[PDB]
Amino acid sequence: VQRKEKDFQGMLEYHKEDEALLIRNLVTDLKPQMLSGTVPCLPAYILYMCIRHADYTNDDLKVHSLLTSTINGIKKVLKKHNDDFEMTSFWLSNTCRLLHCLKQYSGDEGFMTQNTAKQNEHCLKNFDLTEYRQVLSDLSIQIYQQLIKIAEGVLQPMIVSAMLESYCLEAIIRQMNAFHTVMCDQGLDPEIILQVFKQLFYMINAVTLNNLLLRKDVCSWSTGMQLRYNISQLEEWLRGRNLHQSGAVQTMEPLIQAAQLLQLKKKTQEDAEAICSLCTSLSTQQIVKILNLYTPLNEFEERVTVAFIRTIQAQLQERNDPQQLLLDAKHMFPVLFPFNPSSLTMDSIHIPACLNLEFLNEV
Repeated sequence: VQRKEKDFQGMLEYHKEDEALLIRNLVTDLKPQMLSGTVPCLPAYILYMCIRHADYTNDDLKVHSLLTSTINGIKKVLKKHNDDFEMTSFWLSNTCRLLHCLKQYSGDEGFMTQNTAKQNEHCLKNFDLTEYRQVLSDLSIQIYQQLIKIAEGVLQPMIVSAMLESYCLEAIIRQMNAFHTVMCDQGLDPEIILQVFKQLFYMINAVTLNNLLLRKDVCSWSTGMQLRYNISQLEEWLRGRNLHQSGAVQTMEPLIQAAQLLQLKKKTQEDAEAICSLCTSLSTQQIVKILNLYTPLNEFEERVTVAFIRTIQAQLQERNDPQQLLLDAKHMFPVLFPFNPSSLTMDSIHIPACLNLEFLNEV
């Protein structure tokens, strides 16, 4: 019959027999490479547009099957690419954006407060997808855990030589810059980006301090001076990238204090008092260890005396502190990925033919 002049509603329709193909071409076989320079998180937007048509047509089987198959496809891709930072970051970003869409367009007033009138026209009408959002939320946490695992594994061999000693600092920074560039390009939430680097800089803090707590060959005034300089370059890199609100600098306070301790005078009651008031982020045990390990680099200086160490120990009596000497390098900070509604209108999503998704027609 005769058709009206109909404009795009921002929905994408497909036949149920083509779902396996959709999941194949949009998830299973998708390479992040191909998607530059499209809109970032294009798969999340296409996926929501499909879910929205399923809801529009009151098709709860299509809704259930699509979501379930998407979640399974993503887990399959990530198990296959379990050492791939880019691929892992790519699906974190899209899993998050898909979850944001399902919240922002849930139809629940508590999520629709930054929504424009037209955006509200794009809300789901039939289905409450609360259980699927919970699954997507659990999934984003698991993908983030893989991302940290990958990034820490890459950084691990670089740390000791970059901070104390083979790798240079510039190599560490180049790696950090690589990680950051990928996450930005893929549209990962800046709040998640902040939490990633907080985590990685804690690992630098822990691994480097553990080396100072066990090895006399690095506990010298010279190392402390060089270490403090290296940490300052990291801080400058962080500020230059607008990552200084991440909490990353704070995670390095123990190491910073260790580097300064190595440079402080270590002879008098006054010297002892200075060390105690400065080293508020080092336990009594850690401070005493570094003082014991401390080795002058020429015969013109002596080692810290037993008397001095006992003076330190008496000044720190009021402290309980933990117990173990070393820091857990694998400590993971709890995270929160907040709801991040976008000002984007689904009404304007164009789909490249390299995705091979022409069978999806526009409603």
